[PDB]
Amino acid sequence: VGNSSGNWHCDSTWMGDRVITTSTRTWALPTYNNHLYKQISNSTSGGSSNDNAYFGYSTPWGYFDFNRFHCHFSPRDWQRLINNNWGFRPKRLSFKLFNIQVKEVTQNEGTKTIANNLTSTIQVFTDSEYQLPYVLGSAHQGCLPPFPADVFMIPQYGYLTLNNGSQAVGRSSFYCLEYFPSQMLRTGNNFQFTYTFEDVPFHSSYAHSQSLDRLMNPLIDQYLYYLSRTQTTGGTTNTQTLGFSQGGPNTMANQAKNWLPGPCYRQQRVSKTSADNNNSEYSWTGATKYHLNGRDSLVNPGPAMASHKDDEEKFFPQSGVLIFGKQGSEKTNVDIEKVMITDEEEIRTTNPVATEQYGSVSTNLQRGNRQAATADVNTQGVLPGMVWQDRDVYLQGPIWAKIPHTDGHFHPSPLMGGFGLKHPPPQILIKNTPVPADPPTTFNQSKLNSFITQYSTGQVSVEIEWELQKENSKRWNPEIQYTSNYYKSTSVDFAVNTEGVYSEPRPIGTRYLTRNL
Amino acid sequence: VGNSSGNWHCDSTWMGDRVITTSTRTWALPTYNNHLYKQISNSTSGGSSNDNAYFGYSTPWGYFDFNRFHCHFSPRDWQRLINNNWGFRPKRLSFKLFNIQVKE
Amino acid sequence: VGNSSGNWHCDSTWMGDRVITTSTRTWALPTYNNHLYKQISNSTSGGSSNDNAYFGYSTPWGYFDFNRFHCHFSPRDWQRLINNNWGFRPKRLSFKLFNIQVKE
Ligand SMILES: CO[C@H]1O[C@H](COS(=O)(=O)O)[C@@H](O[C@@H]2O[C@@H](C(=O)O)[C@@H](O[C@H]3O[C@H](COS(=O)(=O)O)[C@@H](O[C@@H]4O[C@H](C(=O)O)[C@@H](O[C@H]5O[C@H](COS(=O)(=O)O)[C@@H](O)[C@H](O)[C@H]5NS(=O)(=O)O)[C@H](O)[C@H]4O)[C@H](OS(=O)(=O)O)[C@H]3NS(=O)(=O)O)[C@H](O)[C@H]2OS(=O)(=O)O)[C@H](O)[C@H]1NS(=O)(=O)O
Repeated sequence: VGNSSGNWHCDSTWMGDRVITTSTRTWALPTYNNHLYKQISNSTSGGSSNDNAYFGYSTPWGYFDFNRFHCHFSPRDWQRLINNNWGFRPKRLSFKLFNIQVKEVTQNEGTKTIANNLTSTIQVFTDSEYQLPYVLGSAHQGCLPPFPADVFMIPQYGYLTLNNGSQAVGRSSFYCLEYFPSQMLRTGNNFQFTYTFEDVPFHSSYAHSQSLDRLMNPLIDQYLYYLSRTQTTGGTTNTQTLGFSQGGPNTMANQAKNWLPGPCYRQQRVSKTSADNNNSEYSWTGATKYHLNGRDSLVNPGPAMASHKDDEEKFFPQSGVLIFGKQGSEKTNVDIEKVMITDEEEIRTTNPVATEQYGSVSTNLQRGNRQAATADVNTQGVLPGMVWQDRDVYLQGPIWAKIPHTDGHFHPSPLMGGFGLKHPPPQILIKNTPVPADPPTTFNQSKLNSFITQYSTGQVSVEIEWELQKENSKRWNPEIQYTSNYYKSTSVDFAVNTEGVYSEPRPIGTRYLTRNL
Repeated sequence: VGNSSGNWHCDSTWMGDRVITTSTRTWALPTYNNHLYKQISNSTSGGSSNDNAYFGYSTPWGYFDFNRFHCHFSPRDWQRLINNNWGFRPKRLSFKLFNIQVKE
Repeated sequence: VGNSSGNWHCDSTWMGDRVITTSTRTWALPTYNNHLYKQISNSTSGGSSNDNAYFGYSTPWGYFDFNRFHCHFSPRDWQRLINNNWGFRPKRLSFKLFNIQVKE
């Protein structure tokens, strides 16, 4: 009661090959659903179409979500990681919950009184067996804020199950979170928890300096021929023939290659200048969307592909990018100066542009009378010989995602970026233990529905150790570093304004340093 | 005062030949009879026939009753016990009372 | 000649983490192709289209095929495996052939 449970550690430590980023924050937990598990469906949320239909449950539990890069790295630390390392991956995590206070608010006569209840507890358990629906990795809100000065409130845990419209099917499951071994904590008690990440590939935080279709020696020809000429060129009567040429420094497009660009699933190309777009509502009609059990879902951000070709910054794939929102930006139909559209153009070297055909394939058998026809390949699954890069990471974006427990998954790297994990950091769930108001003086079999209004607060630390892969570039000229532009501004970037509101002006990725292909 | 007395264990463990079902709950105890032992009879409850006649005492004490199968088994655990076993019987019990608060 | 070669084992054993399903059966083997290897083709089977065309050989040999789940599991054993386990895979196999009689 009169002794702190922990201290405030919120700094990074660089040990050459690794970096340990600690981050403490203050949280607040209200009582959700008034301590009840309520069944929710698309009909309770005000009904919807069949594509938006759902069936799940709300629970009285809140959960901690530190699955974003800005909860761990400061804008400076991120820049020191982005400009010097070629890859990075997390090694171990260490979550701690302390300095717990369970305040009891009693609203009597318009006058609000908040007093601490020293004997009240909170339950907090971590599902280490992944027996509960994993909700993190869906890019939801409620993360430790990016700025350490502010306090956040803990999001409410709710899960979904199978549905047939707004109804439940036979296999729909109901999970009671009270059926797990929680750990009651009064003020004075603390919660410590450690976790060590499985072996996941380093995140390639570099761009390639060579294009996958220009990996030859521009001074030498090949010893391999290709159909160069099919028709004797002129006379007056040019006829059918067969001429073969050797690929050379002038026919780089016709040369023979060993590899192919990564897979594709074509996207619609919209312009940031609305005057260049067709005047129709194609936000849903012209979108690329997978079909699953009769209902359509937006492929967004979809698999990994370049945003635009050379010199076309104005164009972005309709769904193929991560769009973050500037500070304070609303929720609905916000305009384009209220969001920050990421630019995945550094992978145009290996991955095909999201808004263009993958290739062209012959669709018939040319003959004396039939001539050579060809089609455009919009969707192209992997093939032996393909090579591609994964989506970037974004200091504001997600860190990991749980690889779904299926018996088949190809290249389980999350489409939103990050590290795909089969055993991701577990979900730390926490709620305020109910404290009933004065019960009747005569026995009533009915469950007590009157409770003492309370909420808890306290601090939370999260230490993560990251393994780095230092850059050993033997390049001669200088590289492209991330730098704060030297020009004078009204307010510093990644700093608080004159009202104390912290804001991240732009989305920072990792691909700055270059490397050969 | 500033330290919990116990934790929340409410799950079953299956060890092949036995199953241990734990179940934690939160209770509330009011003051009964205003701390008095009162003599009760069928006449105090508003009289009755001779078949419903009685004579007993009310006490200020409450009592814990976990004598029902649903206090221990969840509908799923009960189904896993009902579909696979031919018989079952209880072996040992372990009651615990903690995190006590006496509000005024 | 006057002594059996083996016994009839045809039951399953559940050891918690694994199940051993034994299954004995009686077979009969006739003489195929009259002891000859004959070349067969779609034309010998009465000709066909190009999609059904083939070329292979018939042999005088028979072969044992226990590649079906019902050769090992009984409808009850299969239900006891289907309702309680999340996955299963085979670990080892043990084939035995006995009590041979060559009737003429
Ligand atoms: C939409 O369908 C319609 O059009 C399509 C094509 O148009 S499209 O692509 O724009 O959609 C037609 O489909 C194409 O043509 C089909 C067809 O004509 O039947 C068919 O062609 C393939 O098979 C044909 C017959 O082959 S056979 O082995 O079954 O006989 C074939 O044409 C025949 O060529 C042979 C040949 O050149 O050998 C001819 O045989 C003659 O010569 C042989 C050898 O000559 S030699 O000198 O003696 O050595 C002799 O052995 C033979 O006795 C002799 N026959 S004889 O009767 O003239 O005496 C034969 O006569 C020809 O009919 C096609 O080859 S080709 O030579 O015509 O180029 C062959 N395809 S190919 O070789 O890859 O070109 C296919 O289904 C299809 O082929 S395609 O090239 O991909 O287009 C479709 O039939 C038509 N149907 S419709 O809409 O209902 O009218």
